[PDB]
Amino acid sequence: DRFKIEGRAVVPGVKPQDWISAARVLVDGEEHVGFLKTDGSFVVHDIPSGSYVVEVVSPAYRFDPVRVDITSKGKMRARYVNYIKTSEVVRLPYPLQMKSSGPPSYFIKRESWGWTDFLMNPMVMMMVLPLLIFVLLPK
Amino acid sequence: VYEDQVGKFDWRQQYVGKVKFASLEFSPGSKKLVVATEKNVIAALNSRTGEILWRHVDKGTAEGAVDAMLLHGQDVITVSNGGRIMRSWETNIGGLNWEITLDSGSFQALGLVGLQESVRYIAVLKKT
Amino acid sequence: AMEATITERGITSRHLLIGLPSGAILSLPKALLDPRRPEIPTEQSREEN
Repeated sequence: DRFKIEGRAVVPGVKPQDWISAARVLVDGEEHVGFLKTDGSFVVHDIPSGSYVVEVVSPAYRFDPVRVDITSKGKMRARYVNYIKTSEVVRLPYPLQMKSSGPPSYFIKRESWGWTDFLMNPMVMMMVLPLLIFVLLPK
Repeated sequence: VYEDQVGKFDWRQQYVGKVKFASLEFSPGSKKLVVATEKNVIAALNSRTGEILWRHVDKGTAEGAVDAMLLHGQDVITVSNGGRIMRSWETNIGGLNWEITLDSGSFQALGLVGLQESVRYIAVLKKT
Repeated sequence: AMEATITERGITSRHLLIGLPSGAILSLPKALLDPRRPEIPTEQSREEN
């Protein structure tokens, strides 16, 4: 007994054909691999019964994995990915519609010190009094 | 910090497997060059420069091997595994044009059959 | 894949490099995966490190 899973992924903007390039979807991670269509859709066949996590892998805009439960009779139940808990959290319709949030942060941020902010230093403030006193002399 | 030093002291070299089924069509032939290797990866090289435009990797344990690969004017057709799943790709862009499931047979040969004017159908002959 | 960073003398930290099916390699500290992790927060345990 074999079944198929189809889904549709919509990017907020850009171009679907721009994002299709170098885009694949994983069901277990190395066992079953699906490829996307020209606009966007993952269609996977040759699957057994069981529970699998569908995740779209992309160096570009990332996606949230979605848990899918396959029954032998032919019922398909999709849920949120939960590891600590193993119950039903929220049930959503079957036609997978992933919405990528955006580019994940790959690099860290480093900030410099502001000009108005470096005036708070214990040493910089002890020079401002001599600076003002010496400025008020020629004036 | 990582954004500031993009490629200061790092490098990546991309390779692909042994060439098994490579075609040299595309009468326009801007830079396109398709190659399907023996490690369940289909790549596209550039005649002018040589870099990789679009490549795809499905499998590599024991299944998903490319058996036959036919080429139309702008659309490329290929069969994976051993006659179960068949998907057609494009050359102007990278992605899937259409997919088709097959029955439980042994892939032996495939060809193009043209009705009267041009090719309308592909014929796939299995063991039985 | 999984590997550990090995240094000549061995004074720095011991990071574990783990590969993912996507392709990104993530390095995690060994201190997080330490067997001396008390279940209930203990006074001296939380005090030391």
